[PDB]
Amino acid sequence: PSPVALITGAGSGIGRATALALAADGVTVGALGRTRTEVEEVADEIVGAGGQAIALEADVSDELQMRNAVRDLVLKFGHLDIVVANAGINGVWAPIDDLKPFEWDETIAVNLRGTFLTLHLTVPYLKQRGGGAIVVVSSINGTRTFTTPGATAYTATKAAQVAIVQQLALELGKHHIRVNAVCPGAIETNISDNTKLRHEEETAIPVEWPKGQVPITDGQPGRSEDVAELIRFLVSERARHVTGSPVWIDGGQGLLR
Amino acid sequence: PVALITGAGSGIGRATALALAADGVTVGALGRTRTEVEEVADEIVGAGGQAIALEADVSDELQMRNAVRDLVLKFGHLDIVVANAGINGVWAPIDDLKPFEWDETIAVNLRGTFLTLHLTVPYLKQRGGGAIVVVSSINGTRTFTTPGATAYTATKAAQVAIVQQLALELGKHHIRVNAVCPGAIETNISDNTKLRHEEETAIPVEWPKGQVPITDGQPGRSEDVAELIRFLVSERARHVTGSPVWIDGGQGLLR
Amino acid sequence: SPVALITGAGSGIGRATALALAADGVTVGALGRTRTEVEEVADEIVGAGGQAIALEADVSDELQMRNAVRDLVLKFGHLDIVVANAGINGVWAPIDDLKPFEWDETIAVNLRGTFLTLHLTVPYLKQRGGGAIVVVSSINGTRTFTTPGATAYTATKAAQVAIVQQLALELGKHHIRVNAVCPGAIETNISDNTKLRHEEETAIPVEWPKGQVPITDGQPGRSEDVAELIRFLVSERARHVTGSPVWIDGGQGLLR
Amino acid sequence: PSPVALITGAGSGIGRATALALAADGVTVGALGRTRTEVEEVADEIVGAGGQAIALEADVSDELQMRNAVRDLVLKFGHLDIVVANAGINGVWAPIDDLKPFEWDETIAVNLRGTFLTLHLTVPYLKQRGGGAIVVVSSINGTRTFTTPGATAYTATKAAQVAIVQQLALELGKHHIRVNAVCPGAIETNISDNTKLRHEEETAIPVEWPKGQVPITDGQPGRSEDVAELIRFLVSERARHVTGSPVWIDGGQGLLR
Repeated sequence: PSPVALITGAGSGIGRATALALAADGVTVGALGRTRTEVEEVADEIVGAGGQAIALEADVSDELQMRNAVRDLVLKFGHLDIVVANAGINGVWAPIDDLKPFEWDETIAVNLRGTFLTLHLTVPYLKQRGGGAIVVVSSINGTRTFTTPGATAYTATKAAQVAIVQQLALELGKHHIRVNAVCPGAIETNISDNTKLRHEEETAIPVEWPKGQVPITDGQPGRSEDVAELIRFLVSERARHVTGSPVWIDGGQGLLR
Repeated sequence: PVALITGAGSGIGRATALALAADGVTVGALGRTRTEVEEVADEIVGAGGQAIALEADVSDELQMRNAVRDLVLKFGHLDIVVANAGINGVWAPIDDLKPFEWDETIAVNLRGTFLTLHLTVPYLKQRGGGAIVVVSSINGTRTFTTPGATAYTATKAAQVAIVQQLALELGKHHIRVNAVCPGAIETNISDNTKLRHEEETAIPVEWPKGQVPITDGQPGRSEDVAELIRFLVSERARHVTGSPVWIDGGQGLLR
Repeated sequence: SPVALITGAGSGIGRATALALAADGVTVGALGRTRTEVEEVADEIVGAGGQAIALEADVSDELQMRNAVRDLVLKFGHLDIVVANAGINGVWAPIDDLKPFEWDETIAVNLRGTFLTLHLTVPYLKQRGGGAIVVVSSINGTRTFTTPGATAYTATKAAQVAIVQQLALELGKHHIRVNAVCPGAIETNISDNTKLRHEEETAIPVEWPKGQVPITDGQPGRSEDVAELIRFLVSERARHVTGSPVWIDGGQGLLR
Repeated sequence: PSPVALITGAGSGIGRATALALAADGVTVGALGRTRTEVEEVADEIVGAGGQAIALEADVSDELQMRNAVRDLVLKFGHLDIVVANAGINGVWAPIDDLKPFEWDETIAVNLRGTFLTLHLTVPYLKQRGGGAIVVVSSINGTRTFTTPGATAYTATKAAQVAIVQQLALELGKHHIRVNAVCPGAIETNISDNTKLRHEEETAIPVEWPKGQVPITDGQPGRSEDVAELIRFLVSERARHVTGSPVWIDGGQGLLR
């Protein structure tokens, strides 16, 4: 009765490392991403080590592509058990009056609508399967951290996410669906690191950390496999009493920023 | 002293317009429906103070720009923003909530919050400071049981995040940004004519002594929330910024 | 016209709070560690129009608290308003190096103090048929965790908020509102404490080239500021507010 | 090598489950409790199932006993790597004005002073050893739930515990010590079973849950083995980047109460 997971934003970072992690537990993985070739490459690697995997190309904020990806995946394997809502962008960070409506919309569409679409379309199958496990990947931003220069839209979306998670934990417990949130700090790259960041000087409260600001690793970002490991635990039956909890994975950086 | 208050046709918005006008604050009552805000403006001019009624859908760039331009062109400046406009939208099980229903709750409560702040911050900067309050809820902040209320929960939780980013971003411009978080006001907690399948989503519970401890039973008054906003946009609160405040008579802890 | 007990009233937030509450036709019992100070505020309250009494007592001591609350009901007949506001910073040190008595002392004053202050005043407030309580906490333990070696303090400030919320629900039917106040730096810098050791061992080094109190370009908040909020929270202007924390930090806290 | 753990409250419930869960990954265990015999059978069970354990009798509010127990464990196995501060008592729940100062003192001494003592004594050994992992078992009370009838004193100490965990995550990051808080809901017994509960009708907001108040389990409280599992995850290397975090294990309940 081998378990099935949809993992979004699987083409890289945490999503990718998550996909490997779970494949290694013999979870068969639907790896959905915005770029065919990246998601093909991870599905390949998974099959290369004798796993099961479909690459699914889709834009997470698009209703039709998503329905088509979900239907596709259930058809190939028969059931759905595990969902990781990981797709997100940072989008534009800029002064509240410089951030344009259309660029606000875009961060809301991928990060926020994508979460709604992802769940709406998968919850039916989970309900039918008799239960499963959901994790949505949020952030320290909007939960513990409010300093990332002009990141309001992102922040808004990331706070929304943990709220969705707790609402649904309750809605879905009677259906034996566990819903958790995972909140990373900087993974792989600096917290501030966005090429669509504009006008840092206006938004940043200036600050120097002579000894880094990620205490457990001595200033260094956490790594994709770290988040992977956590999601792997939370989607397993080892976490069978855990629902509607966030879990911060920031090496202490949340408490700092 | 000039205030823009959105969702000002009724409820908290109407009550805040009145309370603030009573402190001598020129009010720009803004709302979905013209006659509602005309009436609130009229009562204010009628009772002594200065006002103007502004008809805009809060999710709409264009109306909002006009609405803001017009308020600034009639009174000179901006000092206070109460971002209050919003909707419950449809509450339904996550699988029954439609994409377009989801989009509409986000459009009004979230995008409308963005736009409201997006357009008023330059004026508050020019004036050299001011006070913002965004009206959230116990939903998304303490309370996660309101049935199928996901989209709404989302927006309310988002707002508090916005408030804290903006408190830090704007502190140096002397703009204070706070979040007010009422429990049930006027109407009770789960009264929404667009609720579907409440059966399937509420976790069944009974409250023999009620679940608003301080008013043992009934919801709070719009004028209550108005009082809080009044305090929070006043000089009495000069050092308060980036704080949420729960006005739920304890209901937030129960639910 | 109603009566309020203010602990820690000899100075700081306490004093400011006694003053502002007077300036509202509120009769104050100023309770402090050291009489010279509290009779000094009480004197200033009287003859400047208002009713007031000074009370000497240590919050962590059962008998004195029982004593002094008795003494304040006798003189004015009732209690309407308690403001629990007495604390020490106490010793801040590495958890490694902080000592049991030092730890113990910060629990006595801040935690046991607050339990006692409410233990012996709730009953009169119920009898009055309702009133208002506010407990003065801190960004420490609520939003802030970098104050070097302040664990003990942080423990008690965090417990205060928990207490507020528990009793807010327990005392709702008695029409007693219960709220928290959580100041950032007031009058003084946030790591300013003469009983702090091994700062460099404990503190994560950080430089704030432009301050870390946004609304003030980096100057600590003022006692009157906090007082004003307390004054709001005890008035009937806030009839519906109970079981809530309110942060008064000028944004620091989102920052520390 | 083989790491050494100190688990306090290892007599029964979560502590005993934890000791066994830890021992199963080959961790050496100092099982510590108030009553010698309870921790004798958890030690003796691990030993002769292959493990290494020793029983440590101590009152967690007493400096000298705690110091000696901690010291014994280091003398026996040479180092300390893991610490699960779990000892705690419900104490007396009563109206605020009914609750006697001495019985207030009792709850603080055991719950709070016992946490300080547990950490103060163990931390030097973790430093010395060059790293390690700590978890304090707090509760949904004081963090999410505030309705447990007149449980003020208890609630107060649990909320302090999670605040300490965060200070200490920051203070000990550079020393490579992770410190997280686990907050279970009801486990083994209902949320409200306390023989020293007193005037519960005067303190409860009356409430009825026709379908129960713990979603993921159709109203039943979680198992000790559940909490142990979380603790096991959090003290291992699968959690290298997690520190400073609460985690709720309440099957939804904390969101209800």
